[PDB]
Amino acid sequence: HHWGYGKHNGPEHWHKDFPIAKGERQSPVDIDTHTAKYDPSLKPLSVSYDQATSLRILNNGHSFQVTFDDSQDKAVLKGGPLDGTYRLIQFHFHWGSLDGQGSEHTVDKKKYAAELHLVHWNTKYGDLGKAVQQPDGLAVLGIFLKVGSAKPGLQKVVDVLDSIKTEGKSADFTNFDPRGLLPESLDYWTYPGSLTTPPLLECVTWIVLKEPISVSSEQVLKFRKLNFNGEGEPEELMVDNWRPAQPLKNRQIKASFK
Ligand SMILES: CC(=O)/N=c1\sc(S(N)(=O)=O)nn1C
Ligand SMILES: [Zn+2]
Ligand SMILES: [Zn+2]
Repeated sequence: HHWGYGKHNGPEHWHKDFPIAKGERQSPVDIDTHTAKYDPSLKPLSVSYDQATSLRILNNGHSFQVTFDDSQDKAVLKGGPLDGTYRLIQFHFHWGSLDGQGSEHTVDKKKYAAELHLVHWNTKYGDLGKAVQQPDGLAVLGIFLKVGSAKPGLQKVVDVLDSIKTEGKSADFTNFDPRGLLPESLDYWTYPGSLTTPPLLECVTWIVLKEPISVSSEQVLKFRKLNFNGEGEPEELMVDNWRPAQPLKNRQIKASFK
């Protein structure tokens, strides 16, 4: 990709090829707890990942991503702020050059060590391609990572990262259960926003979980061994692959909990 996260191709440059970068509904945002008010009309989130079928894990040059078979309603997200049903297509992470930063969303300006994004598309639009053209096309479930005890459900992921060090490497990754990446509580904040990488389309209902998952320092250090560059190219270490908080502008963030 021509775009990246460095001085010369990072988030400050993106608007030149993707003008919507300066749009009215851009993500991520800061979640200000004084103003993210409880809404009693919000429903409990429904996560049904039991039949999730993972396929591949890859380094795409901006993150590492695990893909899923989205051909039927195997793993779906519904309820919450969502009308209808959204199929899981992939998850990936954003992380920092140190434990003190790396998340895209912030909470009262505080940055977590990383952020997991589980990406889902609205089945009423037929496929991902048409879905991304609709303001309610995607639902992304965002989960913060803090450094603490190890997350057993992340171990299968951490264990193959050394085999996909550079951009374009990938590996077989079947039978991975994404339920193992979820915290205890499904309490959430929600707001209308965008994809946080190009093309930055404003097609996302964001659902950000209040409770972070804990991963061990040992686990998150493996994230930081990845490279933005392809094999044979000059080394550019994949850290700080997060877009900074964008202005909330005229939007409202709602909380599912008090
Ligand atoms: C196909 C697809 O899921 N693209 C995505 S997911 C995403 S993110 N970082 O979850 O908001 N950004 N983009 C461009
Ligand atoms: Zn890409
Ligand atoms: Zn993301």
